[PDB]
Amino acid sequence: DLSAASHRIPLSDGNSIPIIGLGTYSEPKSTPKGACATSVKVAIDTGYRHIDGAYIYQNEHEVGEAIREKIAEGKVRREDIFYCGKLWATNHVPEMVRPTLERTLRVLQLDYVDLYIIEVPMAFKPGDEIYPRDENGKWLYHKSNLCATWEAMEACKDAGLVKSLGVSNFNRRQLELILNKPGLKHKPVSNQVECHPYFTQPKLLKFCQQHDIVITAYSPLGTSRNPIWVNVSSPPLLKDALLNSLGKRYNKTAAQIVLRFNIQRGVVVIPKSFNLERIKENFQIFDFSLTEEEMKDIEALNKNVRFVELLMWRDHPEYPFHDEY
Ligand SMILES: NC(=O)C1=CN([C@@H]2O[C@H](COP(=O)(O)OP(=O)(O)OC[C@H]3O[C@@H](n4cnc5c(N)ncnc54)[C@H](OP(=O)(O)O)[C@@H]3O)[C@@H](O)[C@H]2O)C=CC1
Repeated sequence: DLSAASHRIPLSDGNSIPIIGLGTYSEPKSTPKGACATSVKVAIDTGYRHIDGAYIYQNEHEVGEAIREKIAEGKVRREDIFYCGKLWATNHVPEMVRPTLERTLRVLQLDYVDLYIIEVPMAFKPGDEIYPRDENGKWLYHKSNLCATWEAMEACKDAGLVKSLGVSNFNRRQLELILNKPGLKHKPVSNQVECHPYFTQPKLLKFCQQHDIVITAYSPLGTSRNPIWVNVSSPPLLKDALLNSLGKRYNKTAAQIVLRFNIQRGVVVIPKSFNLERIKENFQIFDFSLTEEEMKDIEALNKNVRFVELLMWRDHPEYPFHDEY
């Protein structure tokens, strides 16, 4: 039940997802071209069979290059690889959903994506511009209609362009809007949100479990802590005293402890690293386990403080972080 060779958990639609994957976000201005492609190939050699990306990260093509090359080499087959892509805020308009996915398919040079999700529940003004703002720097929004957007997504699955459908950054109310939708064809199988020892998501996780929705934890190591956008007010997760002390009990790092914590609770983790050594390190989480006591010690570290607040959009009608969960 969870080994390096076998670690996929069931999704409610019949498919499965590798409990750990490689995250690929990285600040453009300072990330050398090819770093992503090289990192993805290293991840595959190491044992990863899940990659998390997004067209807006500006390196989706590099993910395709690495996946296609590893298939060409015969290291893996397409069906062995699980790739997750995301529909951005500026693409919520129903008629723009399929064209957006197809563009990503051209970028990857693949026939389908294993998981496609609505990146944020907030709709932004349609266009090529990813971060639309008017002359006065004010954010250009659009009226959201999550049920209409979801229907367009379902049609994408019916056409064979994506295996499983999901969401990201959705709160309880937003999930329920979809779940109780009349004529619902494909239930969301996953909700990707921030999750780690400082923000354990106890109520949302419990809610998702009740509806057989699997949570994928983004920023599982606590983010890169880039001041430009990260809530630096909260202390660096990997420097946590207890996590480090627990690490010495099994000769593992804090990073390895936090990753084991979530996977052991049935939570998918997608740590990002473009460093040869760290990529390998993050994968060594199947040769040990945390005791029931230790899981409770780690859970008690919950501060209910997000490292990713997205405050610039707190004025959007569908901003997901006002509600308790
Ligand atoms: N849908 C959404 O709204 C969002 C989705 N995401 C997704 O979730 C993924 C989660 O990763 P992310 O948010 O970037 O942050 P993470 O918490 O995964 O990692 C942040 C930093 O950790 C470092 N790191 C990795 N391994 C180790 C280690 N063993 N020891 C010390 N430092 C380490 C990396 O540096 P280095 O590369 O030098 O190793 C990196 O800069 C993303 O890459 C993205 O795919 C992220 C935010 C939002």
